[PDB]
Amino acid sequence: SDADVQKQIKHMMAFIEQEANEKAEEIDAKAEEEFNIEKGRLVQTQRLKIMEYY
Amino acid sequence: MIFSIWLLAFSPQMCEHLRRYNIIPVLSDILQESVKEKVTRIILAAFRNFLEKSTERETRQEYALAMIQCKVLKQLENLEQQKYDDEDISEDIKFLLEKLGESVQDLSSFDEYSSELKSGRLEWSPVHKSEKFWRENAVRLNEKNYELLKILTKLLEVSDDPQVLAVAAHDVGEYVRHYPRGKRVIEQLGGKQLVMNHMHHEDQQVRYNALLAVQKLMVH
Repeated sequence: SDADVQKQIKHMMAFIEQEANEKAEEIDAKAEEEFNIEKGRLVQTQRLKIMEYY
Repeated sequence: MIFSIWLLAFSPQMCEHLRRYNIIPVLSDILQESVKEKVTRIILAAFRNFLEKSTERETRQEYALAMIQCKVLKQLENLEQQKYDDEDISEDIKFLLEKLGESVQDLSSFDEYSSELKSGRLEWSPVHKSEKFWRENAVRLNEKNYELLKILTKLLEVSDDPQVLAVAAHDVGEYVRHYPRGKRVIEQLGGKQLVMNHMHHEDQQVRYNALLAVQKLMVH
């Protein structure tokens, strides 16, 4: 019983740490993706308005 | 004695006040335990006086609902099917069946769970056990300034019954499962501490439901 509950608690701890590492991996990836998207859209929009004014 | 209660119930002002004696359960017990013609009639008379003389709508609803928490309406249908020769039985049965025919709709809500909490009758009941309730309503544990959470927390704090404790841990498990912000609310109320202590409860049913609640609380 109670040592095997502690084994299950250790499996739960491993799942918690693993899925926390996956959430860090996902959010760090989606940060760099949305940096590429937002920078690219923002420069390309303003650059093209300047191009027509001149 | 129920004739004495029927006579007490003649005044609206008495019906507003008589609620604190918890009298509807003892009449409802005798209404199941004693089919005697006189006893049947004077309970129907007492119940009709309590409900019909309640000019306060809250008090009228409360007498109709207390009879429905005692499930009197089903026994009134049993007594409608039973042979009685008296109109003062028959017509007061049909009166109460109509009025309790309101409050049966109130109770037979998910609020059969609300009443099980309010009365402290926590059990492995169909409304505790069924997913549909939580899946459609789990957020409601925050109602009436967190009253249902406060009840479950108090029961997990001071109940002696491992069924109540395990049922309450299951209720917390499904609350967090079906309402994600409920995790934050249990964490803000500190109710988790009770569940984490009951991991070492003397009952394996409590320890299992406590672990299962800890799983549903901490594991995705």
